Amino acid sequence: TVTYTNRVADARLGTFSQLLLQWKGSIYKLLYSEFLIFISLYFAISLVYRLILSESQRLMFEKLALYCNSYAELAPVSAVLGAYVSLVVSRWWAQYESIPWPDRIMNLVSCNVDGEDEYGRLLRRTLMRYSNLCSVLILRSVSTAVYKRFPSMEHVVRAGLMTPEEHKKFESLNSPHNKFWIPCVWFSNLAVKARNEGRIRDSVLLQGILNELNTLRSQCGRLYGYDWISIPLVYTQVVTVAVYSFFLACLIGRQFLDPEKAYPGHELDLFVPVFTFLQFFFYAGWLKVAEQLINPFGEDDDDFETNWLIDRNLQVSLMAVDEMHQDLPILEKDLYWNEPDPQPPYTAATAEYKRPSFLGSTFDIS
Amino acid sequence: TVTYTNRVADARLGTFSQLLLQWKGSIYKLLYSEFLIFISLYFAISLVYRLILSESQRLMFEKLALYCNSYAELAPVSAVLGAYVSLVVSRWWAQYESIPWPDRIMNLVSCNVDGEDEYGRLLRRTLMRYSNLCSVLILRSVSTAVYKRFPSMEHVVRAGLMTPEEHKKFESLNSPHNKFWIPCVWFSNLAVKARNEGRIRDSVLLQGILNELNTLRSQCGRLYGYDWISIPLVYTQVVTVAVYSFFLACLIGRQFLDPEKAYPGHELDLFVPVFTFLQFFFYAGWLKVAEQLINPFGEDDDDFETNWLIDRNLQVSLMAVDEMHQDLPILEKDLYWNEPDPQPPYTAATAEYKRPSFLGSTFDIS
Amino acid sequence: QVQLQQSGPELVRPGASVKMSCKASGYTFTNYWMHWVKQRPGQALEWIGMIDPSKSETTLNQKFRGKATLNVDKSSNTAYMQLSSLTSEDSAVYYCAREVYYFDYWGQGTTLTVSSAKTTPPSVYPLAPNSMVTLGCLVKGYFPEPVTVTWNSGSLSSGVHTFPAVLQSDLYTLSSSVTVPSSSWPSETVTCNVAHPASSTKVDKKIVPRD
Amino acid sequence: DIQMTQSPASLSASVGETVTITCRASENIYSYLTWYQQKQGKSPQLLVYNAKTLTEGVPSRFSGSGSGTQFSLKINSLQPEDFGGYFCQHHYGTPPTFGGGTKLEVKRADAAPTVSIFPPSSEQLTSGGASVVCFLNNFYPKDINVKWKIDGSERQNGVLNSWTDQDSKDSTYSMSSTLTLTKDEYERHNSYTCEATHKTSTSPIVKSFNRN
Ligand SMILES: [Ca+2]
Ligand SMILES: [Ca+2]
Ligand SMILES: [Ca+2]
Ligand SMILES: [Cl-]
Ligand SMILES: [Cl-]
Ligand SMILES: [Cl-]
Ligand SMILES: [Cl-]
Ligand SMILES: [Cl-]
Ligand SMILES: [Cl-]
Ligand SMILES: [K+]
Ligand SMILES: [K+]
Repeated sequence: TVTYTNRVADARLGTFSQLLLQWKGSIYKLLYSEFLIFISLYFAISLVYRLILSESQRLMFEKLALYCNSYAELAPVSAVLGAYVSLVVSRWWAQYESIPWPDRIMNLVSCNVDGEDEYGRLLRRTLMRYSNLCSVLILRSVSTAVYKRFPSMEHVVRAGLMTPEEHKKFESLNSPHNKFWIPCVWFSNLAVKARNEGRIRDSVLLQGILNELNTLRSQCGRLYGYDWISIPLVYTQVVTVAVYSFFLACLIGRQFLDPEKAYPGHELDLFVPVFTFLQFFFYAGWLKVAEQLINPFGEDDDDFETNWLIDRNLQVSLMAVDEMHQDLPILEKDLYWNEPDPQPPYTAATAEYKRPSFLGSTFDIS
Repeated sequence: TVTYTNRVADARLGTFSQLLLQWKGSIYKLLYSEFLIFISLYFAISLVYRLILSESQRLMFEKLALYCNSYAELAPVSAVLGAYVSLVVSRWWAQYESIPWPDRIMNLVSCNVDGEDEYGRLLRRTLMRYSNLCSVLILRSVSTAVYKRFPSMEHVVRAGLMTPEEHKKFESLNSPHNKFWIPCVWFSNLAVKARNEGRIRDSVLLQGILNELNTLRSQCGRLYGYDWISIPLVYTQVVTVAVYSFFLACLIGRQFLDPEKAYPGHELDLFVPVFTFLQFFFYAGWLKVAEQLINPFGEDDDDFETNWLIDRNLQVSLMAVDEMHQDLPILEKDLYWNEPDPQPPYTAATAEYKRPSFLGSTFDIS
Repeated sequence: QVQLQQSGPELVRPGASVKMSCKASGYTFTNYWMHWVKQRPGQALEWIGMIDPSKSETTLNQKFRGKATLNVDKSSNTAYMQLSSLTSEDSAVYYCAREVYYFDYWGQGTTLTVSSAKTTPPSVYPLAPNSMVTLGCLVKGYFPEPVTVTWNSGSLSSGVHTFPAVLQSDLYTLSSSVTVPSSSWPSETVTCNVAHPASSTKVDKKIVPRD
Repeated sequence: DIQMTQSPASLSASVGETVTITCRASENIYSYLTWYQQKQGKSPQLLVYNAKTLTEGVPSRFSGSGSGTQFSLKINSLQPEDFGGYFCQHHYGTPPTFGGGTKLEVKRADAAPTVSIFPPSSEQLTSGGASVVCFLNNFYPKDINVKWKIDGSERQNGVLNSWTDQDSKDSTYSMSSTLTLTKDEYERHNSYTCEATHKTSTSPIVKSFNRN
């Protein structure tokens, strides 16, 4: 979604440094408001101490700052943050791999639903649409980016993802629960009806198509599960309390105390707590990692591009089962027909990558 | 169960702060009693020191508090807690994915058990009910929320999940072990009988239905396993001893000592140990994460909604194999019949999400 | 059936603020984004902004940033728009439309007028002088819009031209002509009837031939 | 912002004809364009959406086409209802800007203005003001020019004009000019003439009245 994969292809001098100059989906964009509030609260307190407090009050503030500073301990925050962010990152990738792709069903329906006639075409196209509908229905239930594009079931129809008859049949089936599973049932029924009409040869081929459907259903179920079963609220609150406890301590503890009083650890007054602000970016940015990926179907810069996926799948799906049904290129002899050990060429820039075969660690390289 | 998924969809200013104001399934609700006992014991000790102890006794208490305080070290608590809570969270999600869903069998039974006559209807409905019964039986064995709804096998019958004849057959089979596996055997026998009566064409389609059944059986087994094999008691005791050792140290060590005596580290008397209480919420709340998820089938706010699942599955199951058997909508040409590269519309709010196709990192974006 | 019923026409003084409504019915309120369009004579339709009924998320037009405010009432299924620091240019027709990849249902409209003129009753003056003689009525110095002009309490309809009112020194003025056969006049008594609901004024002035 | 340029500003045709309105996008808007029909005073109505698809009520005689930056509405076999306002709107992003509009008027045969000048009413003269009205009903085309002359001298200060919409019965236009004076200045002069210039003739159709 914010892909920088090609920039970090090689481990060169500025592979990671270069990324510090990027704004989209960056730490700066996510921390902006929070940082300013921290900056303000800090320098506000700083001025109250330097310009308002009396000599006697300053001594209390200095004793208060030493107290707060002794409780700004990152080690317990690092523990709970690391674990929590790891859990979030784990679910984040699991949810991505749970985004259903038509390609596996697409391959079967395109080759195993017979007929080069309008009905065979309508049959294959309708089968794929029942799959894509099973997906769009669940995606608009879990993704705010998708829902804002399909806020009502009418949007789904007008967008060409569901026919008005299907919508009528949809409404006809009385159920109080999410009907995303409906198209998945129609598919199995339509696949069976297609087999009875002689459009699907064996039952082996029919069950094979039904299996890939069930897999797609399991994908939609995983998406529903992650949307329904949030990370337990108490856990989320714990990590925010821990993080905020630290920044609360820093707000006062990290104040630059009187250099003259010569407090151990506070010999220099720089006015601006460089390393404390650098610690803020670290931990507040680390918390923002979880903050952003805890729901990867939202509208964040790094949240999944679910609407593009819907578009890509629609186009490719129908194209593979319609224009490509039993439609192949001209079979030719391959360029290596009489060559048992082909030696495909290399460009000038890639010849260093033509390597001898790795036979195994045990063999002597001679 | 306590779903806040939509609140945390985007990483905005108060994405996580807002959650600190929620009570249901919160850290406050789970820590309430414990926190009060801690608060009390602390201020009780505090008053004994300030108002009761003699000048000589106060000197011993101050020496005792310095001793206790040197042993309130979270680093070992963070270590064992993080690992233990990680284990609990792991089992927590594994148990959720082990809750059986009818949808995969539902799809096969609905399309592959032939007959639009009362027997075909009774056959399909009875097959699904054998699945839902295999589940309800195991759920009421592992979930206290479900058991309190089906405390006796009579409740199961009166609720319409098992017929009185089935209950008779159930009792007729003499076995000292949990019979949750019985309906799963009936299903396989009824599915075979259905095939012999000609209601199931091939054995390929029959084995396909038998496989999804076996899968559901493995799900019920996983639920039984997690209920039977608790996290080893010794491990659970270790983490509570470690946590309690810390709070025991804090009770005395974190007391505000005499400022006049000028003990290094105790220069300021605030009466209320703000950061120690913030540490209590952190660690006691962190332990409550494990405390709540160690048995996700209980009656906690964040424990799974097993009774709703049973209701939803019952409704959807029967509906898909009865009202939807070979019942499809009117096949129409799709809105993109003559459009090879469809461009589904976008709402005003979602047009920014219409992106160009991602071809790969290696390709030049031009 | 989908129906968007907006509030009635409004009249405010420059600098004040106004808040018009739009009550939707016949469809799930929260599943369709509500838009607001400004319609001024001679200019093109201006998009003010939109609102997401569910979460009350507003998205305004940069051109209306400080002038317009949007919010809804999910309970009453009505949407609202507030215009502040009203000037003479904020006078126009305001619509509310439903979006479904398009604006398929609009409201009747809310006409907003901004002027510092108080309600004034219309002064009806008769206009009297070859086969068909032309007569007319002159409605001057009234405010605010509109006024209903009929001849013989509506019975004489055909052959009438009521011209659009104009603004003359913060007061409206309009004309109304009627042509009848010279045989029917002054033979048949002819009298125009001017209705001014804003002041509850109902005047009838029979056009007597010149003396 | 995306700029919607609509043309022609107004098209004139008669029943049975086939017209074509054109909207052009500042930048690629794919098939995200809608066509609305709005009759003076009423709220607009959806005709075509998604550039080609007709809505519910729309009759087969309406059809849309185009994609990218060039779109067009085509109304073949016109009807009496099809006369009025027509505008477009893009639906690719925010803000969804609208088109300039197109006034579809009826075309007929040219016609001369029936000028009728009226002197100030006695009820008005006693009120302290004097207004000389001059009507110019049922003509064509919409173009017209009215001039006032108080005692031969040209009069331009104090005149207020008002035109009407093309009549839905005879397809002709109308306007009314009103010269307003003070009761003092009105009785210091004799003749109040109302000269009208049109394309129906070379000589201005003048109608006056004298204070004598
Ligand atoms: Ca690399
Ligand atoms: Ca997110
Ligand atoms: Ca529990
Ligand atoms: Cl530390
Ligand atoms: Cl599933
Ligand atoms: Cl610092
Ligand atoms: Cl430690
Ligand atoms: Cl098993
Ligand atoms: Cl403390
Ligand atoms: K580097
Ligand atoms: K925050």
